[PDB]
Amino acid sequence: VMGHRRVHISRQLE
Amino acid sequence: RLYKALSLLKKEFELSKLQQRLGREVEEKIKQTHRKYLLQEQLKIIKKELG
Amino acid sequence: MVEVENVVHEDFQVTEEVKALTAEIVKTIRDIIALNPLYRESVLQMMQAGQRVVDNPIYLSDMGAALTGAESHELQDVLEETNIPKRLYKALSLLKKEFELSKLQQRLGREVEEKIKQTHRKYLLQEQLKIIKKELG
Amino acid sequence: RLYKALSLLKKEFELSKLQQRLGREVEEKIKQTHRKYLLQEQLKIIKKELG
Amino acid sequence: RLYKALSLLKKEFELSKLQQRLGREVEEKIKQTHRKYLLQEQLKIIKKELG
Amino acid sequence: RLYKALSLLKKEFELSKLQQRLGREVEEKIKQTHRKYLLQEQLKIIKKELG
Amino acid sequence: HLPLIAITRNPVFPRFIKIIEVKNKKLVELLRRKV
Amino acid sequence: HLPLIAITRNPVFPRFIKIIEVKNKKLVELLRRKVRLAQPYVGVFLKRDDSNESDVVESLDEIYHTGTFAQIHEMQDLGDKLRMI
Repeated sequence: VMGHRRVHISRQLE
Repeated sequence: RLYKALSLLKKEFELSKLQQRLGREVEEKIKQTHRKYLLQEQLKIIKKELG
Repeated sequence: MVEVENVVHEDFQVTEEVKALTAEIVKTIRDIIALNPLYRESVLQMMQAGQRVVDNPIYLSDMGAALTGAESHELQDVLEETNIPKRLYKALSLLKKEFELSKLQQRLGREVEEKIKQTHRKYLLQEQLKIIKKELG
Repeated sequence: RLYKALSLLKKEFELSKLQQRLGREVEEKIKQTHRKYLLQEQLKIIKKELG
Repeated sequence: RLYKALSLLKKEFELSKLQQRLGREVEEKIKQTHRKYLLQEQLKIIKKELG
Repeated sequence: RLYKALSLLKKEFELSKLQQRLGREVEEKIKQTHRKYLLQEQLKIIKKELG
Repeated sequence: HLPLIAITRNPVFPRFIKIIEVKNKKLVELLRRKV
Repeated sequence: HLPLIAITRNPVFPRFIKIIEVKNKKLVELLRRKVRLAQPYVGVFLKRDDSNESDVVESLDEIYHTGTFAQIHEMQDLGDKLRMI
């Protein structure tokens, strides 16, 4: 595994 | 975030600095044991290889 | 015979700087297996401190003390310790005690070997001298 | 100057190659020494085994 | 284009030939220096010896 | 398919078994060669290296 | 729309190569569904 | 309430697999007398100063009070008759 594209989903439950 | 990463570097470095200094003092308190203990260790090393 | 599971293991609630000493114990152990190769390194690869699968650090300190060459009575002395930092401190003192003898052995071997190279090498120079005069008349 | 800088480089080249040829000749003479003893040592062992 | 390549090869080989011959004559004119210089060198190398 | 593969594993293993046994018996008939021939080989080895 | 991975105590700092070795074998079926 | 095992110069560090090989055959009889149990177990001790085989069977204080109980794994006996783990 590697860190390439960060993201912060507003709501993982949906 | 750069300042928080710096302050985390200061705190973590103070922990590693105080840890290396405490460990150096513990090492010196083991070094307080006399050089006779080291030469006696060599004397048993001689006897261990005398057999 | 009466018995009881006296597996004492007291430890403070705050577990942050108490693993800092673990970093030195694994590091010295790495250098004992690197400077004094006894066992295969693959078992060290299997257990790594950043996996957090070491649910029993005290067993890790016992496994690291197993590498120690200390006298059996000294192992009983490490078992006499009841405080956790104190037993860690004796296993560490035993590690340094093996480290001194070992590094003394290595320095003696590199010193004796270099003494042998110092012996023969100047003979190699004289070996050039006798030959050069042999064929120059 | 170019002819002189090359003549210098050759002047260092002759002494260098002389030292290397000599050192290899010296080491082969060591091997011609000891190896024949290794044949004589094999002789001794085969004699010691039988005969 | 073939014949041009053989002509160019003839030129380039004539140039390499004159370069090789001129160097063989310069090297011989540096070999006019006596062998006494070489043995004098080896005398000096005797003088500069660890031991 | 498992039965045809099993019977073929049996028949091939019978081939390697009969071949090992014919070769073991033929080796036993070479083994019939007297030990004197072996010690005579060693005895020859001596004079082979005595010159 | 894939199930959350079992990190199982494995930080992966950004732009830092890292290896994952979960103990459950169920994830290998997900691994064979992503090929 | 078992006779003390004869370590016979065989340290067993904690959490480190080990083998034991006493020359005496009496322990094999003790191992065969514990095979029938549904939960076989064995103890592990260490020897005190001045080892003496004649005292280990005479007095029971030569072995340390400390013990490291553990379950038996499997017998081997490739060359010797008592190669317990």
